[PDB]
Amino acid sequence: ERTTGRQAQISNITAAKAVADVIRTCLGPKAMLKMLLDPMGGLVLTNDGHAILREIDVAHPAAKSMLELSRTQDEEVGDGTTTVIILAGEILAQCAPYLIEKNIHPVIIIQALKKALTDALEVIKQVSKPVDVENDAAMKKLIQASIGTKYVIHWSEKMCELALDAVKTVRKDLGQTVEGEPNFEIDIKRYVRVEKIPGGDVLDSRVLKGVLLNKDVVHPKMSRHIENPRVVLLDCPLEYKKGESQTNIEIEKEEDWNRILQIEEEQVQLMCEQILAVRPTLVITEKGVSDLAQHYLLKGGCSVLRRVKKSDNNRIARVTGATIVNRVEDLKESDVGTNCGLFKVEMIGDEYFSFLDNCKEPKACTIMLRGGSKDILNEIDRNLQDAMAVARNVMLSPSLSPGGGATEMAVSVKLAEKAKQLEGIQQWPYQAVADAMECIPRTLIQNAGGDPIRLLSQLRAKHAQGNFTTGIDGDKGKIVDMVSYGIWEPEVIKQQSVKTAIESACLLLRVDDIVSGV
Amino acid sequence: LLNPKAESLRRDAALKVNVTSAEGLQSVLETNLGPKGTLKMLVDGAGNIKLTKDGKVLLTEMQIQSPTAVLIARAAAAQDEITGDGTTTVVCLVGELLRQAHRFIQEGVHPRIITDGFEIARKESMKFLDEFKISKTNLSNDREFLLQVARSSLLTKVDADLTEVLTPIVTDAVLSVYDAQADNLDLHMVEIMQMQHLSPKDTTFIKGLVLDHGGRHPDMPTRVKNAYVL
Amino acid sequence: FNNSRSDTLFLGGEKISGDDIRNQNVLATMAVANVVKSSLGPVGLDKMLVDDIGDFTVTNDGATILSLLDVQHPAGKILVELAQQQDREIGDGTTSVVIIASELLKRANELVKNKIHPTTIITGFRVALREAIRFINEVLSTSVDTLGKETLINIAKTSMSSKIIGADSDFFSNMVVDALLAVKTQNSKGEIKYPVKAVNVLKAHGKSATESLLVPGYALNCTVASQAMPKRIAGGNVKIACLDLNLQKARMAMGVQINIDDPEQLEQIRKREAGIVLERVKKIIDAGAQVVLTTKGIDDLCLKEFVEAKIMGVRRCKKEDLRRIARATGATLVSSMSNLEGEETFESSYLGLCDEVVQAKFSDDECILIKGTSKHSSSSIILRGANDYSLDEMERSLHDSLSVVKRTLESGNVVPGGGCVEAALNIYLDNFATTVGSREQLAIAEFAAALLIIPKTLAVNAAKDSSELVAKLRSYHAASQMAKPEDVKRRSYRNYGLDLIRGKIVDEIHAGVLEPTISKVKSLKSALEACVAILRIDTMITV
Repeated sequence: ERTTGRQAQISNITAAKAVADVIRTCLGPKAMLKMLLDPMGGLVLTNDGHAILREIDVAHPAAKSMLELSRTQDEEVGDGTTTVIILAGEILAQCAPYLIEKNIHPVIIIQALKKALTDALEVIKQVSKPVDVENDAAMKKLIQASIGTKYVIHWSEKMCELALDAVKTVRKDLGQTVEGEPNFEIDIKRYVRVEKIPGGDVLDSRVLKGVLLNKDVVHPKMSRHIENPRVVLLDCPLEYKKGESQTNIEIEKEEDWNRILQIEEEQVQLMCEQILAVRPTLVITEKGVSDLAQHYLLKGGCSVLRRVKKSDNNRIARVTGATIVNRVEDLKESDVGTNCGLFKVEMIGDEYFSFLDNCKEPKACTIMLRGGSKDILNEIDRNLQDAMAVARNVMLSPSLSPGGGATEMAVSVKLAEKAKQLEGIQQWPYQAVADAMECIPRTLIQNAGGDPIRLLSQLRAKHAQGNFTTGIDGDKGKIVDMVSYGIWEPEVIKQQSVKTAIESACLLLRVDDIVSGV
Repeated sequence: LLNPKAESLRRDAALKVNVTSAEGLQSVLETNLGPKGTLKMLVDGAGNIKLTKDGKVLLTEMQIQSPTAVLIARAAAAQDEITGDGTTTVVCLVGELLRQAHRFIQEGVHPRIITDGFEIARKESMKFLDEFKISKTNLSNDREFLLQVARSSLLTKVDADLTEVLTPIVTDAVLSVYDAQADNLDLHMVEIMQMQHLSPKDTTFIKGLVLDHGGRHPDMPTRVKNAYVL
Repeated sequence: FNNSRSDTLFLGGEKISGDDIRNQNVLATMAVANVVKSSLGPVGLDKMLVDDIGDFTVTNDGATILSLLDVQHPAGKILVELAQQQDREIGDGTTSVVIIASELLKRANELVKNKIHPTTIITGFRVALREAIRFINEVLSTSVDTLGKETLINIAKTSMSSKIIGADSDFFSNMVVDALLAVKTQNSKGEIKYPVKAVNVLKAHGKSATESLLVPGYALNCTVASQAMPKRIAGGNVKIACLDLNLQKARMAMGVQINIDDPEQLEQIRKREAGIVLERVKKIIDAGAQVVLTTKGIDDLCLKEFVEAKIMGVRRCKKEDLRRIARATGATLVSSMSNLEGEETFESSYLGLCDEVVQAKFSDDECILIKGTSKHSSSSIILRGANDYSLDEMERSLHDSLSVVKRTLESGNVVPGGGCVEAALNIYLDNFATTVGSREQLAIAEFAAALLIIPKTLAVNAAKDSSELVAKLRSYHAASQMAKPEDVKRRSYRNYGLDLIRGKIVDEIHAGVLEPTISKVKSLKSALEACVAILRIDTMITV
């Protein structure tokens, strides 16, 4: 109904702590399993942090916010799902003695958290190392990190190559004092479309540079490829021509139907002759194409494709060079398919394709996936998307952060030292983030099986006096250097993780009242 | 840390209920292991009785309440599509593995420590198997051995009296459909047909097919030495 | 605490009356007010609003919070309609209206327990209200304090503090104010208002951000059609012809093919197709249009005549920009020619009457600047910055800053906020009460005290100790209200308010914390009406 005041504050933190707890031990290379009992009587042991949070019901609005928080993380960065949820929850937990017991107003805690974010972001940069995002071999070594223990690891050279060509094609790699530095804008959601085609094997995957159509034509049997293509893009239909008047055709007598058909035959032929004037190899019409029109154009040795939306022709024109015109008499002799090796109409898996590839890159690509079964195709697609996500995450910024809990530990140590100079009421909740960051190196130790205090204490000493690239060995549980044990992660993951985690904590800390009603 | 209309086991209780459930399933199916094992009764709720020792039949036809034992039952039953046997063995091994692991977990051994140890033992166990096995003579004419194979399988399932009847039937039925030139075979070439009004000890091997519809005239031949078939 | 089973007034229903319903009236109106109390002020806190399905939203908007508030008790539904009237008439302040109304009702219940009849409470509250509005009329002022100092700078500097442009706010805050002050207009019959859209904003990457340009008139994002045209024309008096219709060689029809066989036809077609637009150029030149701005473009032959006549012809203009020039310069666009089937550019009606038009170089960019004209109320700013990416954000911030300052300026009469009105009325009305000596003296005193709920709530929401922030206000305002009634002054320092960020008392006039007077007058009046509506209900019957 309604919960107010400190009860709302405790409820928000309590629920957030619960959600973080659900998957607390699901982080790390040695993640534990979680038994989820389904209302329908089944159960799974999945350790997938996303599925675990998705498939668990929550009541408290604060818990629901954390569920949406993970969805936001997934859209922005291809990783960090569980890091955001765990860190966000721990920050709220660390703020709890300050919000309730010390009676520090939310506005003070939120302000302190915003400053802690600013400082944490700078530290993450300080501990980063550069990479050469122009050196393909260096990028392949990083991309494989997302491919390991996947089916397609045996073909990871192809999965990396496709990710490299796809991301670099859409990457805005620019710097100047006029437009500014795009910061390597990359869109692997729309401009690298992936399509699964039956047949072949993993290694047979290819990248297309152009437009691929799935629409069938009037004559499925067409020359295997066109070496000298010319494409017509025409809106006007090829049918009985009407004027600008409101005149309708009304035929009552059975003998008079021939008058309309005979007129249409002449008009359709004349339109088609105008199209054929430029000797096309493929004619595409946005409106309908009469039966007679299909024969007039086809018989000349030309493919005809009817009822193609403008949204397709606008893309076809960019890779064919054809002009989109309204009237049949507006077509130009320059409507050709030059600057292209060939157009291919090869059928794959008894399905018609039209490949409109050329020698140009219209800021986009399409990836053809091949395989002997749908299961193979799905594994290739899912595994390639991981390769593209990490390729984006790296090529978004030429920097990596040390993993194994190293980065999170470095932020804790540096925030703790910064706190010494932050005199005032904000000093108290400010520390809350420095302590919260430990939830990552602590979880790694807990999964390793060591003592969370004694091993963390050794780690803290290494960061206090030594280098910031010291972390936890996933397999041994020992404190090791991330130089020998690379475990490097794209910096964007650590930057977005601390950003979204603190922002979420600041939101829930702001809510002193939950009110029902419609 | 809990939402209404929900429950979780956070402390080591999650492990105790998982081991306990597995121990239950073990304590039932262990009694079906070996030629000297006992015979389980299944009641379908409609009053029909079916008796079996077969692990897969026991796990797939019996309902289980414990969600943890369900996972074991399904994973073990999957063996039917891989080996065709050993379902009871898996359940027995899983039970005792969890019993022994639990004894060590009580001492503070993290489940991961036991898990990694199991994986090391598994890899060495497969090496042992490869060196422990004996290579069979590649001749298919070795009826004496194939009888031993059928006998070992039948003695698990029947009363040992039907073994004397079924052993040569199983052996010859499979060898009969075994392709020449030491090729593979498809045991679906042997039809499994049931009939009533005769004792189980009368189970017999038929060289050809048996048809349901017969002749319907008193003067139909009773037996023909050789015939052409229209 | 409940009331039922009256077992009297033998009816098919319940009866609750007297102190019973009055206690419910207090609890209900407080329960509703508590919903919005915590969200008062820019430093307040938000809340989650949870629907009956399973979704929710988080907001601090008082209108949304109250609209989505599930109110069961009829006593609280009075506050719902109270808010609705405020939202429809004023559109803001609903949070403070509900808060005050509840405080008035609560204190009214105390007066009833003290043997003050509700009728005398209702009257006394209305007596305090009428005097309270008279007081506000002696506090409010028009847009002032722009000579030797400027308060709008604090407005603009604050509004941009969240945007990239704020880094140089000590410069750009002047660009916001100086620009907007230049585009005050009159609409019809002397409205004296600032347009909802004014101060055309361009961008350039030429120089550092602090070199952004303030143009006294409109900046047109175009250059001369031909580099042979003057960049400075007719400094004495220049006319701008803003047209939509093309000066591109005319096409007789899009759907007709022209087949020319007779040499005479060559003359007829060549002269006609060119004559249409060339004759229009003759009318443009004859009308004095030394600047010619055409949307649908100008042919090369037409441009040649414009170059020779030293006319700054421009082709491919944006129609929206021409509407701004036309309106600003007193002109209307030439979308067509008619006037009894003739042809003209309508000198002095469709031509702008301007002082001078130039083309300016912005260090690797160019545009056309119009300096002055008879009566326009126009201006433009050209922002500079690190790069186009920063220029986009800077432009977005300027648009925001202009809206914030405009809203303040739109209200011809403003009164300082931050508790100034409530604290000042508290002291003034407390003195008013002393002139009664009957019953209304108590109603006025409680009415006055009720207004302190606002500066009290603001202080609490700021995380500051209200016992000092509010008490200091009473001290500062008491000084002004002890001198005021004697009409003795040489310098009078009043309108002290809460600085809810730093936690101190400031002069709100110079700080820039202003609220429209129409908001304060109608908010205070509305709050009383709800209090009366609830206080008048001493019986509820449920059938």
